[PDB]
Amino acid sequence: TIVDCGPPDDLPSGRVEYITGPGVTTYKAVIQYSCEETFYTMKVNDGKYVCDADGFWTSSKGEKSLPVCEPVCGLSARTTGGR
Amino acid sequence: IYGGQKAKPGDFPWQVLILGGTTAAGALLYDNWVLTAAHAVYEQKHDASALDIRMGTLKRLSPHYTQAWSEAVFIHEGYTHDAGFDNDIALIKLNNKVVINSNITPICLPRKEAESFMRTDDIGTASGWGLTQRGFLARNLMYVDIPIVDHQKCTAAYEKPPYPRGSVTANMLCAGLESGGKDSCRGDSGGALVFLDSETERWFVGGIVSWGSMNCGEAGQYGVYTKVINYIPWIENIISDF
Amino acid sequence: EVTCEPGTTFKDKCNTCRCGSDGKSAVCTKLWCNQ
Repeated sequence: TIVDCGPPDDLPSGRVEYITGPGVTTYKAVIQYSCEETFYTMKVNDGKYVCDADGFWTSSKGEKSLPVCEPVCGLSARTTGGR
Repeated sequence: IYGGQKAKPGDFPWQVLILGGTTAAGALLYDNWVLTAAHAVYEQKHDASALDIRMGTLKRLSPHYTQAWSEAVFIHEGYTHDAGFDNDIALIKLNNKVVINSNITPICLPRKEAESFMRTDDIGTASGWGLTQRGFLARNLMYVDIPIVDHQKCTAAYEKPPYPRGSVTANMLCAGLESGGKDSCRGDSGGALVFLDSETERWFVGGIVSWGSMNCGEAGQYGVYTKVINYIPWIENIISDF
Repeated sequence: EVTCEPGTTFKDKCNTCRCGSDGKSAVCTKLWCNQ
């Protein structure tokens, strides 16, 4: 009866939440992707995706691809500043 | 490493062991690439076996490591195996992304103004499992803090007879003390010489362990490292073109 | 601990070296040759 984008795929090193309602995958529904905190940052977009008229989950910039969770580089346990 | 001390967990989470016919090293970038020396991965082009890349451990002979494998190896086109040490840099594409943890985390690439943290006498850190003054490979990951040497001092040292002249280029940096002692040695090849960006409090790679005197830690020579900031477009174009 | 031809690039087992002007020294790469 209406356009259905289906359950969205998972985000490696991340997570996905249904915003419009639980398991709601149909036209104009909204999901939110996020990356694991601290150790990763999300790169391409803000992770809000909408079930588009064309039947694809689509980012706020019109991308069909997942966000990418990029590891934060250069973290070390070494003490610095002479401590 | 000569003149160093044991790494603690999480100190050098980029450090990887590359084990084959040789013992050598690299540094993790992102989650699916390893930066190393060209000389360290040259001989393996025609091998059946992928590179055996080991992450996440301090012990060289740890049975407990995170296994990775090469998928592709990119040696800089300007590397000439039979004619000197220029352009000693290579990128390895891993077959899968590694999951990051406290013991496995990539090193940052040098930013545009990284040279501000790599001035003459600024301290960099070499890490590795290479030759120590016990006379064996290190059982434990070692590190040493060493200063960047003035490029013309380094060039002059490697012009003093009997060293072979014309070995040190603009694509190299030198680190160590004039007196010798502290150094990177056989087995340390490919490791990252790292520096702290004190504005971000994040570590970046300034050098790759490359070459030096046959006798490590000798007075009158310095470890020589590939100068990574000169390769940023090459690195970027490889990790894009992929 | 080495004998070689002045100026040339040569292999010392698994390492690459450039020979010194005395033929009794070299500068080399930093691989550990397991053999």
